[PDB]
Amino acid sequence: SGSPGVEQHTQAFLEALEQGGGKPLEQLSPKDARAVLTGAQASVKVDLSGIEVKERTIQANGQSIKLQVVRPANVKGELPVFMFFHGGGWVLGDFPTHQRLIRDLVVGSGAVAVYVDYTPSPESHYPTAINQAYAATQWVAEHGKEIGVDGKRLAVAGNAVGGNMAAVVALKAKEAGTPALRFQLLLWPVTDASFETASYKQFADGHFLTTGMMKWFWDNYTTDAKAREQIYASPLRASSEQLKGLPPALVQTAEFDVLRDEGEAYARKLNAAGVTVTSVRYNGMIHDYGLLNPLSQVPAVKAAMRQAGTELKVHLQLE
Amino acid sequence: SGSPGVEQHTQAFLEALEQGGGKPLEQLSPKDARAVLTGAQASVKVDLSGIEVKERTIQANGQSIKLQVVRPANVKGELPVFMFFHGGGWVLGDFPTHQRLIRDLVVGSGAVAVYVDYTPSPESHYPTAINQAYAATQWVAEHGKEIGVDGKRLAVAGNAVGGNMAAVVALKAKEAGTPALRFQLLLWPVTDASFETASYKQFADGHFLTTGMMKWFWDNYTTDAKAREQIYASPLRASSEQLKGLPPALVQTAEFDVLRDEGEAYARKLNAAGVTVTSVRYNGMIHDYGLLNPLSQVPAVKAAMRQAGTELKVHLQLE
Ligand SMILES: CC(=O)O[C@H](C(=O)O)c1ccccc1Cl
Ligand SMILES: CC(=O)O[C@H](C(=O)O)c1ccccc1Cl
Repeated sequence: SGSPGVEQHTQAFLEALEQGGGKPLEQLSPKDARAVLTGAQASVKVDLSGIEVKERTIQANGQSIKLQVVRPANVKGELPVFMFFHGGGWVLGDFPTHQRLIRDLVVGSGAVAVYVDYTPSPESHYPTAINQAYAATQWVAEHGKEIGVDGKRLAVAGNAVGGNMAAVVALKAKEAGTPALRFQLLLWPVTDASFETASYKQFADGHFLTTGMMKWFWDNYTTDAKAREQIYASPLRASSEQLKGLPPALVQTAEFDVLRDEGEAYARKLNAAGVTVTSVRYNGMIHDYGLLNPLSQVPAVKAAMRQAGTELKVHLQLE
Repeated sequence: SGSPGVEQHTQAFLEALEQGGGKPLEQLSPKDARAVLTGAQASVKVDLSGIEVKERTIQANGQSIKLQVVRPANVKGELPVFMFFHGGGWVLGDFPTHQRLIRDLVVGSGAVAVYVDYTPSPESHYPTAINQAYAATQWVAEHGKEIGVDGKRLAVAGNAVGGNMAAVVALKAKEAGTPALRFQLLLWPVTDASFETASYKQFADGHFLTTGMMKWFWDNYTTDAKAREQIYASPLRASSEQLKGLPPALVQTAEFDVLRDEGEAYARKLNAAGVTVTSVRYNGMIHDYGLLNPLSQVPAVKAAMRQAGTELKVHLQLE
């Protein structure tokens, strides 16, 4: 349960987890694992005011894809938009678990969020989810008026594997020459299918997200080692040339996160490629500080969320 | 803005509405009218904790029908269930606007809610919505295991026209001989397409729900006068014999509601037919006190909601 330097409320949260333990998450069935995140997010009162949510199914990727469009309440007009990709190791997560996080970004930015309901793992494996995610991003750019947004002012955002997804959709958009993205918001992202960074070693345990979880997560995503080496799986492996021309990025990392180092390394690589990057480490924080509803009123977390919303606003303004 | 006897917070709410007025709701387009309720429900922080929500589409009424299944968080097993039908004059309403109300009943009862996404008016007219509502009720009884409920322990619930819907689904279930319903929860229900009760005269104006709204609501539902005279439209017109054998009812009405009298009259008719009825008038309250999120922390409203949840629990227990 925690290290020295962990923010006090976070550290109380970690101690409570260890008290009355439970099996490691990765010993559970996907169904049961999913129930854990659902339960935890439901366990606490949180503010969801100021938004309006409507479902929309689209036809893209030769497929039906469900969207949750989340819009600032009582605002008329074609608003700018950001795609939102949820985290959860590809096994876990959905819209309701992530709804508070999304609410915060939407109300903070004044922009519309389009949550993409991508297929989980291991129901599907790489690269189904990211193809869905890219397809939906293309759809919003081209048909955004159908959901009251300006598809020409378009960002991608997400936490954890969702941050992986956002980084990869921006790579697929570069690669494909479309659509134009204003911004990429990478919240404590997964960027590499390797497990040997200093932060992976330091925080393997006792900080909610564990090394054991991460490896189980990737295994459910794909066991194909050649898949894992592709930049659309591990974007940290991309070269300068491949990174060149990517949209401006805000990268937030957590001090006590196994993903910390690979997140800050990717920010470094983007920078070396001439991409505009702001890389900020939130000290005292664990993985998913901005996601976990019990931590949603922690002052540091509120400050991170005000930043993430503001920086979205900044990049989504009229030309 | 209000009468003497209106509860203080409610009366403050009414004064704020009149200040910086706006057109009557019934001068708006359905789309715009819908936006008003959506905006108002989003305008305030409310507690949505303790539930888990999942969407499920079914095939019934020769149709695809969307359900939102709302379940007490972290409870394993086949739970009892109540259908939930939202209000909004058939023109307005949906799941998110009603989600807090539903959350309260779910967490209070320990039972699962099945919200039925029936087709609005005037997109559709009577009796499309109630046929959907009945169909979905039959579906849950027969296939409830598919969504983790015991369909044999099944109630209907709703507010306003949703209360109309619940009363009518119980009549359609009687009529059809199926399914078995444990209970009917009628929250300030619409029961008659007439507009001459004392409460309609007394509170025509200045208490949020107006006579002008109610008549516009019914017109959008159906202008067919012979439809309006059917017991599946105006269940107050039903006879003792038709009412005989209906499930136990809790009816809550609001003192300052145009629907008050027809709601308490229907309770009376049920009683005269030998049906078990509890009829309770919440004094100081306007129409939809239990729905409107700005009123959700008013002590009287909390007491009404604790009652509605408890009485659901009472009727949904194992034999
Ligand atoms: C043009 C705008 O997007 O404003 C941003 C900002 O103010 O940080 C920005 C983004 C990329 C490069 C420079 C700057 Cl200044
Ligand atoms: C059997 C049960 O549903 O308990 C109810 C209650 O306690 O009010 C009830 C319902 C109908 C008739 C009598 C009673 Cl007692």
